[PDB]
Amino acid sequence: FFSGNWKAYAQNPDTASHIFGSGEGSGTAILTFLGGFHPQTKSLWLTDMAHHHLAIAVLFIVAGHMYRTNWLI
Amino acid sequence: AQSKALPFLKAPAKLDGSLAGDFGFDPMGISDQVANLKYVRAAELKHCRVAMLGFLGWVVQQYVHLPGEIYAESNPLKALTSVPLLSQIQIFLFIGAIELATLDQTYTADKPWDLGFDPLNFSKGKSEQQMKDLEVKELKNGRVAMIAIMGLIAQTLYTGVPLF
Amino acid sequence: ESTYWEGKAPPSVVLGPFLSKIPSGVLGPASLVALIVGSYCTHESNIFNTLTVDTIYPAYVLGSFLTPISWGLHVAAWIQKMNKA
Amino acid sequence: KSKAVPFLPRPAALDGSVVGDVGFDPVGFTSWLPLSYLQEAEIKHCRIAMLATLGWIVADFVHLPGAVHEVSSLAAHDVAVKSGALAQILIWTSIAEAISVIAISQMLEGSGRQPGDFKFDPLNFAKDEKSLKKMQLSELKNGRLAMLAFSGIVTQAALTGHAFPY
Ligand code: CLA
Ligand SMILES: C/C(C=C=C1C(C)(C)C[C@H](O)C[C@@]1(C)O)=C/C=C/C(C)=C/C=C/C=C(C)/C=C/C=C(/C=C/[C@@]12O[C@]1(C)C[C@@H](O)CC2(C)C)CO
Ligand SMILES: CC(/C=C/C=C(C)/C=C/[C@@]12O[C@]1(C)C[C@@H](O)CC2(C)C)=C\C=C\C=C(C)\C=C\C=C(C)\C=C\[C@@]12O[C@]1(C)C[C@@H](O)CC2(C)C
Repeated sequence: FFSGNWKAYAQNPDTASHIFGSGEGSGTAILTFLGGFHPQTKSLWLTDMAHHHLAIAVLFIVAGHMYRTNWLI
Repeated sequence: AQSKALPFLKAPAKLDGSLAGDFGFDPMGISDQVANLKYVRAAELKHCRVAMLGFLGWVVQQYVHLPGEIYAESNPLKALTSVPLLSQIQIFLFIGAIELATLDQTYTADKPWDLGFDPLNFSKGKSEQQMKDLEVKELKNGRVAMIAIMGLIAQTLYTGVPLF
Repeated sequence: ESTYWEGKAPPSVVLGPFLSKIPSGVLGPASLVALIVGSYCTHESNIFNTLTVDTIYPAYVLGSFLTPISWGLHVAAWIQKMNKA
Repeated sequence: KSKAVPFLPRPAALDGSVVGDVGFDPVGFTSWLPLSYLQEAEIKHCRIAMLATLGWIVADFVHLPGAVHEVSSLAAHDVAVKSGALAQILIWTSIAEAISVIAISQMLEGSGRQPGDFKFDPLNFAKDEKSLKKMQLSELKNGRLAMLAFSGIVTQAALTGHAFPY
């Protein structure tokens, strides 16, 4: 994150044989684009939703500086 | 200009004169929202006193322990879990008993930090200048302790060494 | 003040006290340059070369952000030009 | 009309300032921004560049009170962000700059704070206004020279690998 090598958080995502709640077939990534659903739970990837909320957080924090307050801008 | 702590900024309107320890330190202008400085000073002084006691307890627990085994933990954060819940609930109940009357007191009084606590009468006979000097001493020591107790907690949570 | 307007163009005060003083001959070419740069950055990050995890290029991203911006710069350029600036 | 550029006219916003006003603004940036904000930015750049030039030069010559400090001020950045020193300097710099927002916002709004003024003269090197103006001009000239010098130092020390000559 500090080094800017943000791709490292997307390397080695959860495989297609991952059993939810267990380490079998898991990965190490935390923020990924995968799209679709988990092959086992038939639901969105947890790494997809974490990345989604991080992007939403950055966007809303940026957008929260729009209106004027005690600092002239 | 008017801040002594930040000699370049001008202090906010509510930071002036009285309420000892007033060094013009409010860059964010938090005092501009509070109706008065009574409640924030009460909170600051409560934090100062609790932090002084916390630092003293940190050091003493580092060096001195009660005869019992349950109080033999040297790490204060580990002692937070090793000590039986009975002792901690007794401490919490004592604090809450002290806190409810002062809860009635703080939100309305002119000097919410003045709890009338002076068993040794260290303030009887002292002049106004001496009393203000004592208040300044208390506030300084409390702010330094707050910084210190937070540093001790952080270094224990980050390295496991409770002291030095 | 009084950002309300009814003439041909709004007063320069609507641009803020940073764009209110830029000559239109500066904003115009700057807006065109920003639009071209942003379009090229967008077409280089995507379209011409497909995006990949290993190829994000903050320059192209930051660049692409100049396309939305460009819109604002040339709007301000027109406002300045119509206000004799 | 300009003192620095005889061809181009004198900038409209530059009439007199003890910061070294020689009327050098060919692109008219002083018309864009308030002059005070630009002066604060220039003084900040001056001080940062002077500190950085001195630090680069010194740290390449005598800087090793340990093991991790055995670098050549070109690989020093990565080594010492791994060590954790740059993190602490960044924390304190961020605190100072966050305070500086209010200082910049208290000016440009009223008050009386001159650009770049932090009331930091513990040794009282400046006594009166004349000394203050003379040393403000001296500080800004030294800071501009240090900006250019540090630019040269980094560009040369990245175009090759060497010592003080670079
Ligand atoms: C519980 C903490 C606490 C509280 C409630 C106060 C409250 C007050 N302080 Mg104070 N102070 C504190 C801690 C605190 N202080 C510490 C630790 C220091 C030492 C640096 C000081 C140093 C100080 C000076 C020098 C002065 C004051 C003054 C004041 C008064 C006016 C400012 C105000 O309204 O801010 C209210 C403050 C809060 C509501 C706290 C908000 C919490 C912020 C967001 C802190 C965020 C964390 C922080 C950035 C980092 C902490 C982590 C770690 C590094 C410590 C007010 C009674 C001024 C005074 O006397 O006026 C009468 C004054 O001149 N304070
Ligand atoms: C203990 C230690 C290290 C070590 C040791 C041992 C125990 C000693 C020995 C062992 O053998 C090894 C080891 C590792 O353990 C000590 C570390 C060194 C320290 C403690 C020195 C810190 C350096 C300070 C710097 C480099 C700060 C730079 C200043 C800036 C200012 C920025 C400004 O922009 C701001 C924000 C406002 C502007 O207006 C103007 C200015 C002021 C210019 C950054 O630009
Ligand atoms: C306890 C204290 C004061 C206690 C006073 C009390 C109870 C007085 C009570 C009374 O007067 C009243 C109220 C009313 C009177 O009628 C009755 C009595 C009863 C007489 C002040 C402490 C004040 C404590 C202070 C100021 C502490 C500062 C601590 C620092 C700087 C520590 C730094 C470090 O801990 C770090 C940060 C990291 C470590 O690794 C390294 C080091 C260096 C050890």
